[PDB]
Amino acid sequence: AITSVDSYLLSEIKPRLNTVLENCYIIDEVLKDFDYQTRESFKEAFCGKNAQHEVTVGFNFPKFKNNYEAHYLIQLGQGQETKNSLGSIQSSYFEATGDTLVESSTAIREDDKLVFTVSKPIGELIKVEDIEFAKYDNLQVEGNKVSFKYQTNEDYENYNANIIFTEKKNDSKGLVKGFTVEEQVTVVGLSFNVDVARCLDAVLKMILISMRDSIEEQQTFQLQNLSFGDIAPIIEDGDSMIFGRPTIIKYTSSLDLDYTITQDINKLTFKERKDWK
Amino acid sequence: AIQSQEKGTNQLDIGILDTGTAIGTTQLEKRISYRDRFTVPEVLMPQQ
Repeated sequence: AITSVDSYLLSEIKPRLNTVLENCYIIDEVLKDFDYQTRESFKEAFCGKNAQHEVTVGFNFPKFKNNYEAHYLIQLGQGQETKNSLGSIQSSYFEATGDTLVESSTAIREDDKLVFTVSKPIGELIKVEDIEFAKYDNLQVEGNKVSFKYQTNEDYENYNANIIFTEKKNDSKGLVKGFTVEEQVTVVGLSFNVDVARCLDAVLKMILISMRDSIEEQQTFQLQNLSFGDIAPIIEDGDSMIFGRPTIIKYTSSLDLDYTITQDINKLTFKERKDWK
Repeated sequence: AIQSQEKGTNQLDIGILDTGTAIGTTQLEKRISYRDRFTVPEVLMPQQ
């Protein structure tokens, strides 16, 4: 697909940041190496459900004033294409496949089959969690349902699973044409308190490590690489300075389009014609 | 007594900020010290 690393990072960082900040012992583990008073002050101010201060995330160049006490500024950077395929053919498909998804589901009995229902039509099934079927189990997929023979499996009549699968758009042939790009995004934790900037740096590094395992950047946005700048005053001529430490996140990812092929051939036919010269 | 009360708007990638500056003349026999703070309760400023 076409991709937007900045919007991915914003969408991914915001919930993760919230879920760490609402959970005190996580911060208590992340900041174990800092000075005791720095740790306790940060945990008192920003952390837990009762926290009176709050962190914020957003892109650069807003028209309004931000929460300069603690704010992650996201800032789309450079990139370059790095590796190309022969013919620019990144892949080919017989059935137009969408995004990868993971969904929780439960088995149910139906007509002496077990079935799992999924919210969308299954274009491909990658894994039913914790199950490997035998041929006897007569595994079949149909529409948005996975179906599974009941006879030997009655104990599992309410078994709970996670389905990893991917959508289908439509039944069509084509070529995925495109290339790989290596692209940079900068993130900086602004604070007018230097110890807050240092803690926001630690929290961001933890978040990015945790992010490396996510499906989003396992399937796309691969090879996350981190670089770190000096701590410096971002703005120097207010009633106080504003500090931050930049980090650069670099990703390798595919830019591509679905070139559908309308041509289809369904029968050869043969004829002999005679040359009398 | 206060003069030259400038707002000093700045527009930045981080957002807007005010860096305005003014000149003040004190009363007699006072030793004002660095980062001492003044407020002017009569004067109200608009913000968004």
